[PDB]
Amino acid sequence: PPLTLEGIQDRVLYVLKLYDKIDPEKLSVNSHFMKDLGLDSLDQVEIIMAMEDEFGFEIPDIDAEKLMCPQEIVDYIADKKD
Amino acid sequence: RLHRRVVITGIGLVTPLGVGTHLVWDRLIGGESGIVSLVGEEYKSIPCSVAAYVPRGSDEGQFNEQNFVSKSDIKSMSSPTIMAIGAAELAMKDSGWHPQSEADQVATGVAIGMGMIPLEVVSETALNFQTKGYNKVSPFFVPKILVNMAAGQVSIRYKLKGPNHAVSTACTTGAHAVGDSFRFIAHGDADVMVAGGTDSCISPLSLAGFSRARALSTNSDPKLACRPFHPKRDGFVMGEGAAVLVLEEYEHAVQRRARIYAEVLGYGLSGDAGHITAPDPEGEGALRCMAAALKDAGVQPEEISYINAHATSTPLGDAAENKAIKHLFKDHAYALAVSSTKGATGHLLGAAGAVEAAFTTLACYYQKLPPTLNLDCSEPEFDLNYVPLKAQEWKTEKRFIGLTNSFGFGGTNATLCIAGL
Amino acid sequence: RLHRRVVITGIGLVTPLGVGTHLVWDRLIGGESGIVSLVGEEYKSIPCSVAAYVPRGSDEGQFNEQNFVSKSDIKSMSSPTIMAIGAAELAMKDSGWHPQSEADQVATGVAIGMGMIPLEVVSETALNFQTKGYNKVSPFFVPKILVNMAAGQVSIRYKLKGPNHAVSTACTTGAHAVGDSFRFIAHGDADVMVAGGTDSCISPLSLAGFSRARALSTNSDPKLACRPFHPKRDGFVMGEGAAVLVLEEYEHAVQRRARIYAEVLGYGLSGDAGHITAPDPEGEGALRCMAAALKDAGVQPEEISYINAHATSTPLGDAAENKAIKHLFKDHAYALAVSSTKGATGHLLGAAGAVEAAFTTLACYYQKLPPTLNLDCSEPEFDLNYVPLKAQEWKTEKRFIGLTNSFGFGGTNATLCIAGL
Ligand SMILES: *[C@@H](CCCCCC)C(=O)NCCNC(=O)CCNC(=O)[C@H](O)C(C)(C)COP(*)(=O)O
Repeated sequence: PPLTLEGIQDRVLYVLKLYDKIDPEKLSVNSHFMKDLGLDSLDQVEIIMAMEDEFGFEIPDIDAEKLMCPQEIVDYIADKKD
Repeated sequence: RLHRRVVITGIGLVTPLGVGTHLVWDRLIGGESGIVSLVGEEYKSIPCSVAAYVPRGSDEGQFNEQNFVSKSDIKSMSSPTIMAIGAAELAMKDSGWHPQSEADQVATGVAIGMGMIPLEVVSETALNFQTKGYNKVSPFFVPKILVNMAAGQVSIRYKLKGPNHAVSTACTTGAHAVGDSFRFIAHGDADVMVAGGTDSCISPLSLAGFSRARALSTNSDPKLACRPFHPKRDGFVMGEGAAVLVLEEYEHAVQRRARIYAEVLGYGLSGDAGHITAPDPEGEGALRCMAAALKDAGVQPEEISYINAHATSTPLGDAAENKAIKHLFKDHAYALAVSSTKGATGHLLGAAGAVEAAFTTLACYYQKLPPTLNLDCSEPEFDLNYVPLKAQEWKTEKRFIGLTNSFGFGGTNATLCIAGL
Repeated sequence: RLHRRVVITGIGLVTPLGVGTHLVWDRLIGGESGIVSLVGEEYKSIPCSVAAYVPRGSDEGQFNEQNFVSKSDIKSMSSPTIMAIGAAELAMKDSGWHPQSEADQVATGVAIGMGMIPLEVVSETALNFQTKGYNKVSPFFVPKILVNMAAGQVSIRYKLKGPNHAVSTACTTGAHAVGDSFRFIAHGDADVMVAGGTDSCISPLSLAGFSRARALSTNSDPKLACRPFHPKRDGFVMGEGAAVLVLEEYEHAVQRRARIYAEVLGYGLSGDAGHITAPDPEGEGALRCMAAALKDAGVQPEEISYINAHATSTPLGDAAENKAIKHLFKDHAYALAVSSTKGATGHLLGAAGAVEAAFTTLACYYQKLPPTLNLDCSEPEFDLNYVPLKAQEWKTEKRFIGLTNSFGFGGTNATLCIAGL
């Protein structure tokens, strides 16, 4: 078996919890970076780069623009799997 | 008596549309654009695929370094410096001010700024140094990266000994150049100021950095990439070029019997303070800036007829500027025209404010309003007259007053109030 | 129309002498210097062996980035930016102005510039891009290179919504920030301006570039390397630092019960126009900007008692300024005192004019004149009082009025006129 979704979700969270600008207690899978975490566009670009190293795949900028939430990131990562 | 009138007697333009005042104007009003597809191997990694370049050639409206500068000079100076000297040459020629008198030299100052250092030069020299050592580094290195070098060359070349003010404000540079020049003349520090901006930062490195910041258009089609106020606007398109304006005290120009394009009435400057990354969605800062410039002018919002927008085909930016216009002008917003020339020229960064100031000045001289390009489709939020697709005449009997706006990173806002006589 | 006096109510210093207004002043009067010998393999093969660095740490008078800025911030922004933020925090605290009101905020602007982009950040990003590609490049690259990021950051933190004017002019930045801020307040565009300069460009590449330009001192010994006015002067010593000054309209200051250091009387600007590398041999441009400043101030040359010289320990530069002082002040030149503080701080580039403005101000407030260091002896052409080696009490029957001079590449000259109340 390649992967488990809840596992890729733990990984996404783990990366997010490591980003300094995000506040851990506020972090939720459905929390929106700009709207609720107070992050800016530039911060989000960094988040995707962290995701890029973690899951070992490049994310094109167009698709990265779209990902405004952890759950959303998870779904894009899962796209490789079922 | 301590405050004096200030008029613009000369323009010189080096732009993605071309070179020369008549030529660039005619092409702008015509709906021509300099925006093109990038043609390099080195460009493939980056998402932006488009940019606006000044045309280089012997043919008319094509920039030729040689007429402006010597071959030896070419090797020593950076591209932005060279464009500024040419622009400055053309401007002074258009003004017909060539001071020889000691009185005239001291009375005449320079305010010419470069918004960004060309990153390639730094990268080249750095790598050279690390691979091949200290002896390798050019003596001419540091001077090319200094912002005032352009201004210094003009000053020496045209014998301008008055106030020197090189300003690098990034995107608002050209705006600050014209505004501060106006204040200095009005204050009595100078009878004449040669003022403007230059940028030439088109390179893999710059586009990479801008794209990483998500500022740039990812649209592959050069014709559609830059679309201010349009629904599908996806970011700014980088331009290069230089513009210079000769500003002069009213009586001084009148005595020399000079051709006066327009009068500078007002300068305004504000800060957003809300955020570095994004413009205030309400346009609070842009309104305060516009309002500052009108107060300097002693003009009420109702007297304004044209606004040159700083719109850069950005989603958040064009919206914010729109909101500011609507709040400031209220019902008069529907009586005025707004246009953005950035679809034609691209975003000229440091030069943006100066070229936009020149376009506003010409707009006053004629009564003719340049188009916003690519505005095929318009959303209800954008319900103003943005002079879509084709130019519009604006021949009011009443006095022709415009605004030109320059908004920059970190929430810096600049506005100029310019008027026909 | 309305004559508004402008005063200084706040000083923030981050210098090679250390941090804090009292501390840096006490050390400067005491004859301390920050000039030190370069260490490490990187610096080897470079003709300069000396520089001046802000001391970093927790100990008193040491700059601690963490006090001024957050952990996330440190990674995100350039060293010049961080210094400016710190200097600005200290200045505002010194001023005791914290605008909470919208009215107060709109009344308060920023004018903080950066002379040079830090070349290292360019080189590191460029290499990253070549080696690892676009995906790797940081979004924060372009903000790190922008001049106004400092101003933007301060603006957001202190909620300063008034005129924003970031200006990079290399060596003259700080002088233009203060002078332009003065003009803005005096015009009525603001009640309060936060103004200054920052530079932190000490790097192998940067030093290489300057060495190759033949600007820098070749001397190995940090104690002797920078010696303004001295016979053995061989070139300048590169420094790093920020200075921030709160300027305020007089009545505004008085009424809020603020502590006033000094009054800004006059600003002057001029161009040499002889040459880009070489100062006017007779200092005609320096004469002109000093005199322009006096005119602005409404003051005769005979009223000036101190000059903070822009001497940077260069053969041609120090000579030029000296000639100009002699010609401007005629017989009274032998009555006045002239000092260069560059021996203590090094040449702070962008920040130089701000820090020297702060020093001139403090000189007025304490009636104490900082020494020119290393001036053991003097050639006959240098016959004035340069306050050699030891600090001097500032004595005059009239008002305490001084000049501070900032001369820059391309022959840009700036002068501020600062007075005791
Ligand atoms: C001149 C160019 C510098 C650009 C570097 C980073 C923006 C300049 O001053 N541009 C900014 C003036 N602002 C605008 O008109 C654009 C509005 N939008 C933006 O500033 C950017 O597009 C972002 C908000 C940073 C987009 O990033 P996120 O993905 O929202």
